[PDB]
Amino acid sequence: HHHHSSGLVPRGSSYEDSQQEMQLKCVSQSDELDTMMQNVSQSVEMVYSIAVAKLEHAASFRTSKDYVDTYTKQMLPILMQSAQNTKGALTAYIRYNPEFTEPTSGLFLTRDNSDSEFESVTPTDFSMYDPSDVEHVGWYYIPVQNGKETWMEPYLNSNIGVYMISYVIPIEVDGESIGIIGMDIDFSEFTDTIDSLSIFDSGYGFLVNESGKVMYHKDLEIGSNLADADSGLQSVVDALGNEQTEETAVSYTYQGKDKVMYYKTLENGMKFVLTAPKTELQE
Ligand SMILES: O=c1cc[nH]c(=O)[nH]1
Repeated sequence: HHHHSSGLVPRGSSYEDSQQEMQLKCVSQSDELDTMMQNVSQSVEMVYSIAVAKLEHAASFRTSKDYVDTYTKQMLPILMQSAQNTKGALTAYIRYNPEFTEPTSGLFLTRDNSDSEFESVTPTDFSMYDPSDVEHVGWYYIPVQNGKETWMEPYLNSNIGVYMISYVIPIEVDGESIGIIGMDIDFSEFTDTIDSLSIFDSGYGFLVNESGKVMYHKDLEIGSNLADADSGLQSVVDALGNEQTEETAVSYTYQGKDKVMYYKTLENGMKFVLTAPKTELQE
């Protein structure tokens, strides 16, 4: 009774038992994908709590460069320590509203990989880019326009050259926007995990938002909608928008095969979908 986990699966390895195995695999793979998302969200929340406790007189951000600069210098070791110990964080930042602060004020910490150290670098200059330019300044305008904590769907950050997701909390005082605090994750951390997943003979996973927009799929273009690949995928999109169908078997037809999927909502609001041909569940 010394059980060992499964190793390399030989090629060719009841229907109810297969449904149960697929349900558990959906849940465990979602737990794995959630790992770095939870690491980052917990760290951002912790620094946010310190940041707002220290921001004792927000009115001075509009009229005192000394206040902004002193506050920033106090926050630097806190943000740096947190980022350095956040597995999967690629950047960390505290930036301020460009209407009343200097456009490179605040903090921008970067590193290449989890084995390297974070460095404090000049923050991206708000005065150089249009507010609609997601690839340069989206990590400010999208969360602030949302008015709450925001997981950003994947985008190319052109300041660092990486396709990433981000968790950003706007810093507001009495309803007024003061700044943001956030960290980023290289999206390939998640797509690599997707690529390594299988079930049965040819089952695979993919990532989609609640409206059916593709975040990552080995065959479908990023940013396309599932319903535009095959009219049979409207049944999948319907399930994604109905919370009561989470973690239940959903049947559909795609590219000439009956398929079964299970989905689970991830920490960032994406849906992880695990799918297989119906014949692979059959006995
Ligand atoms: O200054 C910053 C902050 C977040 N993200 C960036 O690319 N730059």
